[PDB]
Amino acid sequence: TPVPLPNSEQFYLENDRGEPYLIQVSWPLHWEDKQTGRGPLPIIYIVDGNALFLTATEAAWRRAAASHFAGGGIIVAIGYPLKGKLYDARRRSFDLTPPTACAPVGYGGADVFLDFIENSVRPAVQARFPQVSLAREALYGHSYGGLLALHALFTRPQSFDCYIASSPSIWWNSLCILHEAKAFVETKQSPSLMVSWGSWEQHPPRWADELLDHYEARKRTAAELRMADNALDLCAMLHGCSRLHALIKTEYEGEDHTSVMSCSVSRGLTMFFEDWPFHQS
Amino acid sequence: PTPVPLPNSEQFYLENDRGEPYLIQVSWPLHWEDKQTGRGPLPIIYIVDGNALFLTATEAAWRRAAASHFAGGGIIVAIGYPLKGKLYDARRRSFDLTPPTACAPVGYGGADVFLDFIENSVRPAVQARFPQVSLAREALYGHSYGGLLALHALFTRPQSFDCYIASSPSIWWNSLCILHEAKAFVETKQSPSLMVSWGSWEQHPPRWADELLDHYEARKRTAAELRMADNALDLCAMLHGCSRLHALIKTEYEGEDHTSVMSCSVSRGLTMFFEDWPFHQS
Repeated sequence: TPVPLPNSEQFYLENDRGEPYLIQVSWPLHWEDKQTGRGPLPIIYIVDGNALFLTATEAAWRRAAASHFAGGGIIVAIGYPLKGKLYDARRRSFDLTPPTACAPVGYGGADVFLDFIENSVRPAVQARFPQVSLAREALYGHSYGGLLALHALFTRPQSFDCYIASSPSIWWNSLCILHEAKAFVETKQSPSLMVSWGSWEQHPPRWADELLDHYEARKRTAAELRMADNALDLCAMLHGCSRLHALIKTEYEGEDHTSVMSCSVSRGLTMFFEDWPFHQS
Repeated sequence: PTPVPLPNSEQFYLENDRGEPYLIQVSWPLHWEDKQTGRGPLPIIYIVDGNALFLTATEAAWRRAAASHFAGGGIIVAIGYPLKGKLYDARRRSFDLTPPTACAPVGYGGADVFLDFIENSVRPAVQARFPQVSLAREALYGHSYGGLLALHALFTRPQSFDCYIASSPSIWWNSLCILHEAKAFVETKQSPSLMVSWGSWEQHPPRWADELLDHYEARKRTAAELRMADNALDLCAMLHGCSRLHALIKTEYEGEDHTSVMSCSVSRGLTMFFEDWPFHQS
């Protein structure tokens, strides 16, 4: 017998270009149905939805037993029609990267995707919960998704209340995203930003029985991606900025680029659902 | 809109030697066409309070497919209860996860019944669903009372599993009665491994925004009584250097509370068991 998923649903939406998206939604587990939810609730939108929906859903459900639980929120995972894999490399390359003059073909569709989230996904989800009003909205993404979250903050800060950038791919075009950050701070209720990374991303330890050639290759890749220091450079630029209410930065000790996803999505939704508004930075 | 399916997974029901029902949820690597793709040795992790952790363990295992240290993954087995609208069965787990003692209240002390169920019913049942798969090694994961179960299994039946993963173990329970078993374990004469973890906010919780001082002091008092970090550190100290334990990995997760640490500990537990085995001698 297959495993049923309670208090959740999925449906397909097409963007204005006719490209399909899998929208997966879940809500607090104790609810008899969607209509039992009344009043203001927070909502989190998670890009690369197929990779993270289940963990976000279940982590949110685990909060019901926690002392600091406030009522929870709605999880929305924005993904792709997939079988046997968690990512759509072609689709996400366009959807999650900002437009640049030097970007290769199939990149630079972040604003098209952000428009799709605001104009199609958000109303579609709102229509599933007519009694519920949206108290606040968070955008979560990891890697290229984290780059998207930062791009959204710097170019359309009013779009979401909270931006959660897990291990953001600042390396993809550091000149681009850091120029956008510089333009953001130098320009005249502010949103909040959570930035995180794993401590093994830039400084990976050697595995047991790992050959030296293989390890030096991993170390060189890690140095080029520069995950921790690019994130710290960005957070330094944003320090003392009036256009940001709070900036929370977190290095997860002992986590790599993949493993940190469990930590960051769980803490991201938990803090957004239970610790809002954040303390002023 | 439709219900959300879970691919490369299944569930079935088994009952213990007392006729009590259990929900067994199983998942396998996402790229597999189905269960028959797997051949040769695979690691397997058994997760108690299965309803609360199956999806996170499943998806975290699937996320490893993109990681550099991926080595084919393994099988996730969540051992839970027939439940609707909640993740825990407080009454059932109170019996199943606590060890027998003379002064334990009614409804506690059924850990050995449950461990027998896992070894004699769950393990063969899972082995039957993957006939071509050899079980290379087996881990037992549990959180809170589940962590107490994992420690009890190590101390009284160390041969049962290769790895024991005790997430925020309730060592405090019944006047620290697990410490008698730990003492008996070290003093008597391939050794298994132990992973112990806890969140840094468990014993030392920070104050919430808009929380009254009286409410916060009550939380600090409860935290001081449970003594999560120091009881775990006290236990690890007596176990370190023991000949009957191959490795002892201890982890304090900074900024995690008793609930939030579950995401971290289950994810790291399965990942290390699947990818970093054998552990270094500790």
